[PDB]
Order: sequence, then structure tokens, then C-alpha cells
Amino acid sequence: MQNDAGEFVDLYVPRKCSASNRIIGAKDHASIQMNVAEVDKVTGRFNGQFKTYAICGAIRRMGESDDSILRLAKADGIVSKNF
Amino acid sequence: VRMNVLADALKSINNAEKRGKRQVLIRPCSKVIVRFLTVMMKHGYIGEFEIIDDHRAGKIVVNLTGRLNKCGVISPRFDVQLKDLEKWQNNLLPSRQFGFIVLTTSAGIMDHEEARRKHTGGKILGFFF
Amino acid sequence: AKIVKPNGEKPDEFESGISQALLELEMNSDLKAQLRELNITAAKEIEVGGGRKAIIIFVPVPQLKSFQKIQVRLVRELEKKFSGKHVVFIAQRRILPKPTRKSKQKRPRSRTLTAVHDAILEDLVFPSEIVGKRIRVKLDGSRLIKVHLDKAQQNNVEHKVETFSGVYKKLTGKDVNFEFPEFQL
Amino acid sequence: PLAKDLLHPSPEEEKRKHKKKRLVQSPNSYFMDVKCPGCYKITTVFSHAQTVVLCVGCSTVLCQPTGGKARLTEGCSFRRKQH
Amino acid sequence: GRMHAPGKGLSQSALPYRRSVPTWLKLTSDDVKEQIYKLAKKGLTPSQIGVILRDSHGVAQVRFVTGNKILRILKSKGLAPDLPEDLYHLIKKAVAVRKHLERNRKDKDAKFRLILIESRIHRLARYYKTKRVLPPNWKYESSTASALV
RNA sequence: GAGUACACCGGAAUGAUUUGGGCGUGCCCCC
RNA sequence: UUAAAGUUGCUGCAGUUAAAAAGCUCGUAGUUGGAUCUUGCUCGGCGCCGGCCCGAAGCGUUUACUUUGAAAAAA
Repeated sequence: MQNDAGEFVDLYVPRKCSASNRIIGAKDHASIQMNVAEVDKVTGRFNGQFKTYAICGAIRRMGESDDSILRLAKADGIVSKNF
Repeated sequence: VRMNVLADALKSINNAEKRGKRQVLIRPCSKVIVRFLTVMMKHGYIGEFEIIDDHRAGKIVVNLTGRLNKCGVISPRFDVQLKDLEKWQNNLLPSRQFGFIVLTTSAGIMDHEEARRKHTGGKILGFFF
Repeated sequence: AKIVKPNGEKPDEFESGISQALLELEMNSDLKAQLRELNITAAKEIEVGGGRKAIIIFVPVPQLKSFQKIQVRLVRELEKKFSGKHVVFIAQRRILPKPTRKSKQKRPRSRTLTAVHDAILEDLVFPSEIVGKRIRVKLDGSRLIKVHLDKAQQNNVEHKVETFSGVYKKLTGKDVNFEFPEFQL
Repeated sequence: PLAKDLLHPSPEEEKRKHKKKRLVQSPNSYFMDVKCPGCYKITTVFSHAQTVVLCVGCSTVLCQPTGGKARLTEGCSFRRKQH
Repeated sequence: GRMHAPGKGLSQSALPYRRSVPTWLKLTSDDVKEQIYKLAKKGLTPSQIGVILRDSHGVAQVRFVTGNKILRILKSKGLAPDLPEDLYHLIKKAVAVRKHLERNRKDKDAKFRLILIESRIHRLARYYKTKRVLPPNWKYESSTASALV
């Protein structure tokens, strides 16, 4: 959060959800730092690239998050478009 | 029966915002709904939206974005002066640093911020933040 | 020789050439039973957004149905005389202004702006009538319309969608896109 | 699901829903085209006949009124009549 | 829901989106106007005319083909009755309930439905007096069974 | 001219010749 | 007597069990009401050779709403 003098006087910014664009509190323990890996284009082996996703707790406890993982992966390109 | 299409539509999009849905369906249509959502569109609260125009009162499909807290509507349409606008947003908006309230200016449907610098006012519609 | 005008002026040489072209194209063929009283009003050359050209033809309202019977032969003949230019048919309608506070009979809704634009969009495409309409509201707030067309008679109108877009952009100023749905029809 | 494609749904859920609750209204009725086995004149009958209908020449009835669709007389053939 | 019954209902027609006469229909204007004229000379209500034409003539909608509706045509030719057909049917229902009820004194639900029918005809008469179709001095009397039908 | 399969005529395709019908324009009768 | 009283609630209260919705229905006043419609016509003034523009005697469809002015005793 910016002031008029031009400093980041806010002490920290929290993470935002990647499925509903909601905020994650400091005491919401039902969040995930999801890590998915890619493969090489010529051999399908491990490379070292990550794509981090975050899911808030209400999306878990409300009933569906795997479909949101599919939409995130199709937007990223891991899951193919034909499905 | 149905007596205010704007209140019902705005309650529906509020319920779907609380429910985490991505796209909605408003059953009736009017001009004032289109102008109210395009004020939100120009203010960046809501991204894409669509209109399904048949040969009757059409339907509106809105592509929502997770930047919305709550949208409200005031019934009946109260009279707002230029000296009463700050009195309304002091006890209606959650803060003075953000949040917008719109009203029926004689020149278009438009928010209070530009209405402060155009020296005009009229009947009220609602708020969003 | 055939072209009439509501007000007194001499028509352009291009419209006169179009009138003589339709006059020779009706005297050479056997079509005489339905181009005696049938008349056009005006013609305008519209540059479509590309290397091509398009034309529009003004038709009076109370004789619209007799033209509406016989487009499929006349547009083929007018393309046979000149294949580098497409021919459409529209009907001219006068748009009355709004009865505001400073202002005369009651204005009927046949001549209002929405009805004129709806009739122009409907008569722009004859051989595949509309089945649905979508209006896109993009990032800058300007509206653009997506029109759902009929599946039947799709081959002859697949290559004319840019011509229809250019004609509707010149006539009204609103961008209109065209598409063919297949699941609901 | 929280995310659904309401812009263009699949047609089977369109015919699965009610005729008023669809995205665009479309009635679930059309017109027959039957020929009487007695007199060989072909006529056009609505799907829901709602009364007794007679072919031209007044030889044999074609449809009887029911609660739903037309009660087609045996020996009459219809086909897909569309515009 | 309904105006007297407590039960909600959803059963009504749904017109298609396409405002176009179908190609296979060949009755253009004059002949189909002639069957509306003949069937109005037969003496039927306009709803009966519409369902008979839709049933045995293949016409989709009259207003999609002819520029006006049925009652506009019958008022243009002037052979339409002065009393509207829905109010005429409601007056017939009221006089039928009275013609059942002069003898059964102990019936009560018939009296309740009679009260509901009188409320409906009073509301419709108020609407038609507002829309000046009927004269403003006109009103319903409970004893006019043969004077008005 | 009955229109379920038929008997034809004129325009038009190849100076001369000419093609099974139906009205539900797309599948129905006789091969 | 005022604030505390969001315990008179217009902002801003409650009515399953704590005080609480007439037994039910019809119905006249009052309250609330679906969508749709984007200015010109007899006098003379800043200028030019009977004439173009500008200023008009006079007319230029109704309300609420909003904005600008006047008149609005002093303490």
C-alpha cells in the first residue's frame, strides 16, 4: 500500500487465490502452495521449472477444487485442450 | 410480483459473488442495468459482460472477476443534494479512500466522484465497493 | 429514366448507368411481368475495408415484397454484368427526431432509430435470416454485435461477411460480426 | 460446478430443460404432413391437434384430440417438416 | 401465482424467435383473410378462429402473416360483438352458477365461487370502463340474466 | 385433365432431336 | 428533561420456543407498479452593393427532480 510520499509503508502483502481471486488470511491453514513440474520437449524428463498455484480454504471445504486445477492447467498448457 | 429489476439483478449478482461463481444470468433487462454495470466496467470492478437480446426483455450474462465485496441498492430512489452527498457516503461507503456510489444525473448515469466536479446531483441508485 | 426522387434534383451519372443497366437487363430477358412498376430510389458506392468494392441500392418501402420475391436472379445478373463488386438491397426509411421538451403529430415506432437499424440489418442479408443476436461489450466500452445466421444457404454467403460488415459500418457506424451456429439448428 | 460456459452450452441440455428456462425460447412442437389412406390428399396438421381434423373431401378423420400430441390415425405417414 | 387459487402454475405458449412466414405456407393474405371473414360469419370467438386456422390451415401466427391481429380485423369489418368474449364467458359462468344455485340453498362452496366470479367480472368491468371500450354508465346487476347474456 | 403409380404442351439442352411421375423440395410410388 | 436507549428503531428493533401473524378468504380508499422512443415563422444591425448573416414585437406541448440568481428584521 502506497502513501503520498512514495514508500511501501505496508509491512507485507498476502497471497491471492488463483481460482476465485480471493485473499488468504494468516490463520487460514487450509491453503496449498501447489507445485507442478514440466517435462522436456524432446525426452519428457525433469527440467526444474515450477508453476505455483494457490487455493483458498473455502474452495476445498465447499466441495470442488480439482476442476479449478483443470482450468488452471488448461490456461497454463499442461492439460491438453482436447481433454 | 417483480417490482424492481435492478434490485433483483443486483441481489442475484451479489449472491453469485458470495457463492464464488464465474458467470451469471440476469432474467430481465433495462437501460439502467446496462449503465450501472458499465460504470462498474469503467471502474474495473467487473470485466466482460454479455447481453442476450431476443424479441422480448433480454438476458445479461456477466463474466465476473474476484475484485468485488458487495453491491447494494437503495429503494426508494431518494433525493440527493450536493450538500447531502458527503452525508450519504460517510455512513454508506466503508471508507472514503475507495468505494463508489452512483446516482441519476440529468446528464447520464454516473458516480459521485465526477458528480462532485460537475456540480450536479439527482436521485440515487446504489453503491458498490 | 426510371429512378424517381422525393425531392427535385438530377441523379448522378453512376446511378443513371445502373438504371440503364437494369433497363437493358430487363428488356433482354423474359422478366417483364414484374419490372414495370418496380423502381429503385438511389445507389451509393461503398469502399469495403480491403481491395474490393460494394454497392447498395435504395428501395421504396411499399413495393419491398415484389423485390423480396426475386433477389436470387437479379443479384446473379448484376454480378454477371460486373463480377468485381457485390450487390445488396436495402430499404430507405426516414429517422424522425425525438420529441424533446423544446418541441407535430405523434411519432410512430416504425420510423424510430432502433426499428430502422433492425430493418436494415434484417434486409442486409436475405438468403439466411437471423436466428440470434449477441452484443459484445469489450474493454473500451464500445459495443460490437455478433449475429447468428441460419445454417441453410451458407455457401453463397460465406465470402460476403466482410461486405456486410463494411456496409453496416458505413450505414450506421456500429461494428457487426457474422457467424453460423450449427448445434441449435 | 462454480465455473460453467453459459455463452454456448451443449444442445442436449438445451433440449433437456424446459422450453421457457432455455437461453432462448424455442417451442417443442412442429407441423405434421400426413396423407389419408382413403382419399389421397395431403394436408398439414399441428403436433398438438387439440380437436378432430378432417382431410379435404370429408372421407376419414386424421387426428384425435388427446392430452398431449396428436392421435395419428393408422395408415398415415408424416415426415420432418422444417422451414 | 393465480389471482384466487393458491397454486402457482407455469403452462403457457412460447413463440419462436424468427419473425418470418414459413416457405411451405402458400396462403399469402387475401385468401386467409377470406377464411377469417367466413369463420367470423359462422359466429365463433377469435380464439376459436385462431386455433381452427392453426389446426387445419398450417398457419403459424396471424400477426406474423397479416399486419394486425384477429380482433383488429373484426373491428375493421365491424362484425365483432360489442361485448368482449372473455367477459361474455365470465357472465355465462356467473349465470350458470346462479342457475345451479337458486335451488340448492345449503350449498356454500358454490356461493364462494360465485363471490370470486363477481369479483373477477367487477375488476374486468373496471378495466374496460377505464379503457373506454364499454360505456361508463354500464355496470353489472345481479338480476340481469336475460337482459344481458 | 383423376394427381398412389398417368395421357400431354410450350419455353430451354443437344437445320433436326429431346428426357416415368408425386407435392410433403426433399424423400415417396414403378422399373 | 436530554444522551447513554439500536429499550420507539426514518437511518436503525422485533413477531417458531423469551412479550408477539387477525381462523381463513374476497373487497373500496392509501401504498408499489415489467420491457421498449437518439426548434422554426412580422420588425431593422457589426459588415457589403431589391439581396446573405446577426438582434426580434409575438408564439415556440405538461409536472416532480437537480443547478444558478433575487427578495429574504436585529441579537
